Amino acid sequence: KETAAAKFERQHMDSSTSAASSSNYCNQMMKSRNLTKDRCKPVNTFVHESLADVQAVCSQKNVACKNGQTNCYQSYSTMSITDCRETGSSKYPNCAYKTTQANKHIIVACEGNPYVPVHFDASV
Ligand SMILES: [Cl-]
Ligand SMILES: [Cl-]
Ligand SMILES: [Cl-]
Ligand SMILES: [Cl-]
Repeated sequence: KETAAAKFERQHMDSSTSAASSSNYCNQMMKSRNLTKDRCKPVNTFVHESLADVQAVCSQKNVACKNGQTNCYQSYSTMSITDCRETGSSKYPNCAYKTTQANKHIIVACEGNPYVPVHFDASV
């Protein structure tokens, strides 16, 4: 079974680019990160910063998670992100995603020793 930290890295880190290149970014990345295997994952955010900068968020601003838990942290700085969301023309297989690039603070839930991101809660 994939660890929670590893799952977060696979689903949410893309340090290899500064920003989404084009409208096809999400179709490509959703497929390659194995987020369209049996079902199209409806919504997924990728962060275009180093792994270290995203891990560092777990020692930044402690804020409530949407679900009321208190292990969420909000990045002090904005980060380059891409939100990927299925479009109306999407139907498994042949998932289809809209790509929206933005520069926003991220909010992640953190757990473990080391205390690292295990869920992407939101962007602001
Ligand atoms: Cl793994
Ligand atoms: Cl791990
Ligand atoms: Cl997400
Ligand atoms: Cl990097």
